[PDB]
Amino acid sequence: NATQINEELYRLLEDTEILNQEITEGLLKGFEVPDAGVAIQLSKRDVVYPARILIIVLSEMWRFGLTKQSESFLAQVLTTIQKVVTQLKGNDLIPSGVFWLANVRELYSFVVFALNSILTEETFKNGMTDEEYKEYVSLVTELKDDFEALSYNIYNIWLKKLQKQLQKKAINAVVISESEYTMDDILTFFNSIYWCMKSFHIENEVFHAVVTTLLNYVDAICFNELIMKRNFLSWKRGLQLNYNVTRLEEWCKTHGLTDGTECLQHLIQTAKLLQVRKYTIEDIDILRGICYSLTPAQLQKLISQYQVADYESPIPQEILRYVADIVKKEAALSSSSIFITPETGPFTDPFSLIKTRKFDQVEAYIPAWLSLPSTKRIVDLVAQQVVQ
Amino acid sequence: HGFHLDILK
Repeated sequence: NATQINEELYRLLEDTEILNQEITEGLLKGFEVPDAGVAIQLSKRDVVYPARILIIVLSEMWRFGLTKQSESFLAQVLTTIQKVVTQLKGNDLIPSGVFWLANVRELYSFVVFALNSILTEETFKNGMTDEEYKEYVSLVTELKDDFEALSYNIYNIWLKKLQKQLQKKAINAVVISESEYTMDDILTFFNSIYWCMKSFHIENEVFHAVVTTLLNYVDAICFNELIMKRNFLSWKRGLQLNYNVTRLEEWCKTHGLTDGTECLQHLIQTAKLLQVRKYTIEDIDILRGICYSLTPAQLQKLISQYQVADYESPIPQEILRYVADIVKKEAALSSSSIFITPETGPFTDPFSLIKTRKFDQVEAYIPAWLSLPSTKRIVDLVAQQVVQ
Repeated sequence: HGFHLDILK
């Protein structure tokens, strides 16, 4: 029976015209991201299930020496996976994006395991031609580079898209909102990201990396809106701003993030400036110390646009002259903008800074709701063969 | 000859 079993596998694998059609349409594009909440609990088997499938298929293609097929098979997988991430828009941006980051990482872990195996284990080098060995080692290595170049790509594509969703909500909910977007919408945006990376068994270093990136962006785009705002920067406004940023701080605190304050300093020190005393020269000196992230050209621009209330007394010309006096000295040392250039990419892939998932044997599994005739037949065949 | 890995349970 083992003869007939192996024979059926070959015919299924050799025809990468049917298989490429099933994978791309049914598995990669026909992907169904499970509910991204810890209402229901997801095991790893339900998160990286397409990756586990693509591994089994690729493993058999490598076992029957179908190098010609496995090459064209994966060369479409990469193109299709990246095609999906780029086409991601709307309410699926966060859960689907994370979903593929987990799979690409799962796929990348296997190729690392394969390449590490073929170079360390001699049974491979001893059991094949010097030509064949130099072909596989070059085949798997090229594949590994393509996979880390895929994770790096789909991360930036996804992260640049996250920043686009924020900017629509971030500015209006931080600069304008006062306790049409609110801080509740912003914190909901982060709650979504948090729950996704927890439900999909994502390493918490990636979660730290994503939030850190987004926080510095919100810090930048909101500050650049404030420093151009005129007849707007009042004491009451500065107090309202501090509360909004406080809610962001308290969210980071309660969600395993300790560097959130460091990412929001430009907003924090802006709020502090709009509240602290600015009457005498003595006050400005203390102000320069508190606002250590700001520059004299920024302090001058922020102070001069301060909204003095009906009752409040304006800032003396003696102070303004003293501030501009400091700006004079600062500019001479550099022998020059007031805005903060937001980090819009390219970004370093956080997954590339964590050890690859130590690959262990995979359970032959495929969801019942999926409709992949040839692909399922393969997995079922290897299951019987393993027992034999 | 091929390239055989042991990856299933």
